[PDB]
Amino acid sequence: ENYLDLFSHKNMKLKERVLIPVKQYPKFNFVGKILGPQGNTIKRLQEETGAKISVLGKGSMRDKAKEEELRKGGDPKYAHLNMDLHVFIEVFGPPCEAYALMAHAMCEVKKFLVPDMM
Amino acid sequence: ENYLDLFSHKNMKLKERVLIPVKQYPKFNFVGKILGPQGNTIKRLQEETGAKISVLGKGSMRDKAKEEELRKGGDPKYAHLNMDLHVFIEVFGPPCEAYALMAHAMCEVKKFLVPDMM
Repeated sequence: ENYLDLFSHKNMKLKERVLIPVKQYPKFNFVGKILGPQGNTIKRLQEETGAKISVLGKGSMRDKAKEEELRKGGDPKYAHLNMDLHVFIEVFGPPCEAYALMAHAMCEVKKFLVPDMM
Repeated sequence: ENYLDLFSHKNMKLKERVLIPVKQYPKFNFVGKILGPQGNTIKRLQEETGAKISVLGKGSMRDKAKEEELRKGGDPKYAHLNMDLHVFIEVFGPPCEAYALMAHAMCEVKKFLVPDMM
C-alpha cells in the first residue's frame, strides 16, 4: 500500500530533481563540468553510480538558439526546457539496492553542485 | 517545490514502512531478533545507522494481552497496533546525508528481514 514489501516482484523507483545552484554561483559553468567533453563525465558518472542522470531545464544545452527553437516547436519531449536548470536522478531496484544507488548518485552530484566544498 | 535545493535551510525527511515478512517466515521470531535483549539490538542498530527505527503493528510488543488492552483504550499513540507488523525507518538531513542514512538503515534492516539470505 504505502508499505514496502521486500518480496514484492516490482522494483521501486526513486526520482529527484536537484536544482543546479546558479543563484549561489552565477558565473560557474555547471553544465559544461557535469556533461564533460562529448558527455563523457556524465556517461562515467552514470556508469559509476548506476543511476540515470540528466541535465534538464533552461541552459541545459548551452545553445540559447537551439533551445529556443526546440521549445517553440511545441514537441513534448523538450517541455523541460522551461523549468529551472536541474539535475534529474532516477534509480530503480529493490528497496535496499535503490536507496543505495540514489545515495551514491546524490553524493556524487553534490560534489558537482557545491564546487567549493571542503 | 518538487525540487531539492541543496542550499535550502530545511532538512529533508525520508520515511519507509517495511513489512516484516511473517508470510514467508511463519515461525521465525523477527520481533525478538530485531529488538534484542532489553532492546539493545535496535538501540545499537539505530546508533550504527543514524536512523530512527521502530517495530510497529500487531505483534510488535509480543504480549497479545497488553497489545489488546492498549488498542481497546483508544489512545491515539497506540493506533499503530492495528497495522501489519512492520519496521518504520525515519531519517532527516540534507539530501546527500538523508539518502545515505536511509540506504544504510534499509540495508541493515534487510539483513534482519531476510534471515536466510546468502
